[PDB]
Amino acid sequence: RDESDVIGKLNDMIEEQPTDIFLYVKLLKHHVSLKQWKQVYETFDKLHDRFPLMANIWCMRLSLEFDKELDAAVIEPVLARCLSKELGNNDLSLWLSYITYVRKKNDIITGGEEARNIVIQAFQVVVDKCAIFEPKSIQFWNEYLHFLEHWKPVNKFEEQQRVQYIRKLYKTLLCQPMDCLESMWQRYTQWEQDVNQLTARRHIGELSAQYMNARSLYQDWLNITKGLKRNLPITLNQATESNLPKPNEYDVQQLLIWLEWIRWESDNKLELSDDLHKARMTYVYMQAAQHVCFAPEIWFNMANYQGEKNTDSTVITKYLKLGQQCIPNSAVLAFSLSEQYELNTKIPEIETTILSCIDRIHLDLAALMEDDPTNESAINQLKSKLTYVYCVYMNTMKRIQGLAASRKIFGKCRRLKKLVTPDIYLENAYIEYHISKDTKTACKVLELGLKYFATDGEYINKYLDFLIYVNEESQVKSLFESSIDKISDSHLLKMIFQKVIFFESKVGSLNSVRTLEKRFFEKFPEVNKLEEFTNKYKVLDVNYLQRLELDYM
Amino acid sequence: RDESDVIGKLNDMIEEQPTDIFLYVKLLKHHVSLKQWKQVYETFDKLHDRFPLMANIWCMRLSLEFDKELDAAVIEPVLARCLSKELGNNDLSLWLSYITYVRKKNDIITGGEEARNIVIQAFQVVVDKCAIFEPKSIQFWNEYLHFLEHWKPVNKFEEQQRVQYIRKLYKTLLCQPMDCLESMWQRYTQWEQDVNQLTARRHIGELSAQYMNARSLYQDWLNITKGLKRNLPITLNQATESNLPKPNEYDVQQLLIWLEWIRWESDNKLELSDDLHKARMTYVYMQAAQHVCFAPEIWFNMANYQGEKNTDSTVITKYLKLGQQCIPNSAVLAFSLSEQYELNTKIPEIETTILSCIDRIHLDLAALMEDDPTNESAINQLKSKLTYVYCVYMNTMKRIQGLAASRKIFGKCRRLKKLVTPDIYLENAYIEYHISKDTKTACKVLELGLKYFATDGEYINKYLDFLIYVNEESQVKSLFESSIDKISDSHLLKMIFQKVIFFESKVGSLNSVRTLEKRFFEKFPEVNKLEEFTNKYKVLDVNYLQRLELDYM
Repeated sequence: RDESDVIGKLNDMIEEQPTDIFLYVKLLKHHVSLKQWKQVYETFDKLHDRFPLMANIWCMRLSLEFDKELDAAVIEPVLARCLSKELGNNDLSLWLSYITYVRKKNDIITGGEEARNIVIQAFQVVVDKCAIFEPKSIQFWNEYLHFLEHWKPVNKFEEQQRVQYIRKLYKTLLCQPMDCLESMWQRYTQWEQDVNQLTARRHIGELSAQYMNARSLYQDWLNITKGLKRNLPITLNQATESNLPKPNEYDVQQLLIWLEWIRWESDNKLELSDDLHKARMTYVYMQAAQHVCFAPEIWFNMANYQGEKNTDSTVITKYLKLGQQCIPNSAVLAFSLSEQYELNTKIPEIETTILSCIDRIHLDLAALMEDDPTNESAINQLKSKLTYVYCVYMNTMKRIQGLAASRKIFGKCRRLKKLVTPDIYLENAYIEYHISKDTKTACKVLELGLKYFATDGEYINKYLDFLIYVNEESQVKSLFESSIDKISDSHLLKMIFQKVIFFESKVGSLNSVRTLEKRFFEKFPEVNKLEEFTNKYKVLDVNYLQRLELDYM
Repeated sequence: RDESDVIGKLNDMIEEQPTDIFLYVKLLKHHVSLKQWKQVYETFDKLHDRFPLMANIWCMRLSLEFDKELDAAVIEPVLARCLSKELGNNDLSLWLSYITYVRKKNDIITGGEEARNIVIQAFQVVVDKCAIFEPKSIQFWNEYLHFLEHWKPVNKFEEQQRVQYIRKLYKTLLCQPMDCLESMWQRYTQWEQDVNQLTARRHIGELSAQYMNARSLYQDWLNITKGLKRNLPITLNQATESNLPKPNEYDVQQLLIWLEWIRWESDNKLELSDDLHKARMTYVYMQAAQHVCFAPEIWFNMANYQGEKNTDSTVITKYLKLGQQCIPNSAVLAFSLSEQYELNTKIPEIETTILSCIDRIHLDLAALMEDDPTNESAINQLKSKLTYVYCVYMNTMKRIQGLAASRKIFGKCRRLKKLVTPDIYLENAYIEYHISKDTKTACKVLELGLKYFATDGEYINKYLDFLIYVNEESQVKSLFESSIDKISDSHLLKMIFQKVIFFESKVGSLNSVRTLEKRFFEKFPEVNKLEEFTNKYKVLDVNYLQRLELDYM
């Protein structure tokens, strides 16, 4: 409960959903309008720490600085961070901002020789790292050709150097699948018959084939990439609630396109070297991790792809962790991280990363129960998710630290009462039963779960399976007899009667079997007697009476 | 190896397939042509003992006698047997033969008073037991009306008695669904306005409604009964290989019609009394048991229907046993009989009836393996059937007589080598494991089965399930590692890799899990990594990662 201090309410919301980028954007517009730059930079740093590879966000910080000469004391540290070697962003909009700053900082008119070379070095690094990969790159290539073309060769060396860069620019670009291809080739052909009428024919002719290939490959990309959307805002003011993903959200259709683009590249149709193919794949993965950033599959496929190639036992962990920063409630990434930590003997990290996911889910569940308390289905899914992760967590700690640890974990779930689901009880009975094949402790856990779930046909079903599985004959019939009028909707109830009857027939009585059948034909008239008799005599789950004798059934 | 004595070869074939009626027919035509009547009667008695309720066969014996005056010393004992109270046939062709003999034996011209009454008593017993039930009965009714109509009333009593029988005949027949309805009603209306013009109107009018009902009910019967076939031969010479079923054979389409006719009658649409409804149902059941005599379902439904109604703990056993005489290799009837014997404390009968089925299957299997040795699929089904019945037999004797008995039974299957199937081994390991939850004895049974089935993906699959189920961690991986190149066609192999990986992940190693995965991605490229990761983390058979997090999968 704050008063009427916007900054306080904003940070509270951010704290609740630290992955909701629009919330930071709002807090940033607010600090910017009040000119409180220390907080603006503090707010951005919070974003960068969590979303290091979201190039669009870095574009927002740089653009904010450009709009107000160019102070290098502020801009270079930022460029150094976002273009660093370990957390290196590789996005055309960010590179275009990079080039823009290099150009403004190295005046070609007033700096001559060294200047042109620095700028040209800039363009070439954008070329080698990104432009030969991104097919929607015409703005970049155009800007670089025009720069080289606009160069006034002073002396004879510069003159020879210019024609070289220009021919290097063309040969590089015209070989990859791109959107400027048809047009860049008209300018290349006119240009070769301009620099030398003798050599045109064989220069134009030495590319020719690779250019047709590039053009057809670009067509396939166009087909695959059909409705691909890339509209993340690159400026603070252009950010809206709509062009930024809400926590955990991603358009599955968009995800499928990224995965297909990546699948089309995994093939190395351009026949690049090992290192260039890897760089091309990496560029596309990073493009996807940026646009469907909340899709666990993209981070999972990326981390494994990176770690595949070469050694460095840290690589897979690195990308899974970036992914978890984006989706902290992701069980896929928590379990993946868990495997890597265990693989690298970072045992403490195993429990810590699992608890992290568990705590984030607990926050989602409490928020969902208070915010839309009537949404019974979403509340039930979340309870299930929470329970599931406690299950894997319990099984994992039993295996890694022993019975006493799994017991404490089960205790915490027992105290959450009906916040959790039946599964944690069933999974705990199995852990208890397998210590020495004793039934006492386990049966008590399941009896205790009955206090909360006796009305749950699904719990009763699996509880019966555990009893059969542990072979506690008398209990099987007891639980059933006692659950018959408690179980929700037939389907499971029909299926359970069959489970019990079959078991009791394997363990005689016949009188038991017979009455259990009487009530069965009472609760479910219209059930074919012979068909049910045939089910009762299954061996290893195969209804042989039907298969070998009552074929028409 | 006989010489050239037909009687010897014939009896050998009969002995091999005692349910093949045409074989007896051939042996009967042969004894009849050589006039060896002692053997003819011996041959028929063999048939009657096995097929007591096959009315058509009794018709064959009677017809054979009629064709040659009428010797009562021979005919009445036969009529007494087939129309007896316990094994009573109720079929129009047999009743028509009965009436024919009563008529020939009680001359109405030369015997007057008592004669007519005896004959009329005959017709009425056919009427009460069969004709008010069988809708294809016009020949019968016609013969009885014509008899009464042809009666020359001598005095005034006979005159009044005649009009009474005739009106009783009409009121009985015109109320049931039959094929003579439309026509019998034209003769009834003309007849009432013939015996009394004053009373016609109200007699004709008191039936009227019931007659329309009967006519519409007959139409439904016609619809249900569409292609129903009833062509069993009623005479020796009319019998062919085609109008008599071959061992175990029945047209499933015919069976479905009988069951539907019976289902249409189970309703009591005619609103008959308890006793009359039961007699109507019984008549139709017996008609079915005669025409699809090798359908286990007809005997099974009949025995239970009969035993339902009233007490007499012997009724269900009675009909199941007739059914087993028709289909001795039927496991459905052997198991059904087994339950009744146990229910009635006839414990010895349990094992005897099961061994009976087992021995008959052994005879079928040996005959199938020698007679068409290339039919691998039919040989494999029969081996499976044999094994299945040994399985139920073993489980039943363990339960009824103990571990030593089930052990002897398993020993007999172990000595049949590859005549049996993997199932008997798996079912025996479970019996062994559940004595005291020890693994030693059971594991040895399965290792021994590996000597015959290591190449059987289905055995390996279930063997792995038993190991997981018994939690023998090291063996699970051993068996798998050792079965990978032995298992037939993927499908099961893919499924098994997943089974093992999941188990090993529940029981750590990660290194084990990891390599087991390496080989898995080697043997099955194109398997989605994330999807497989998601399977590895299932809890209680539910892929929660997919369900709660990777929904689009």
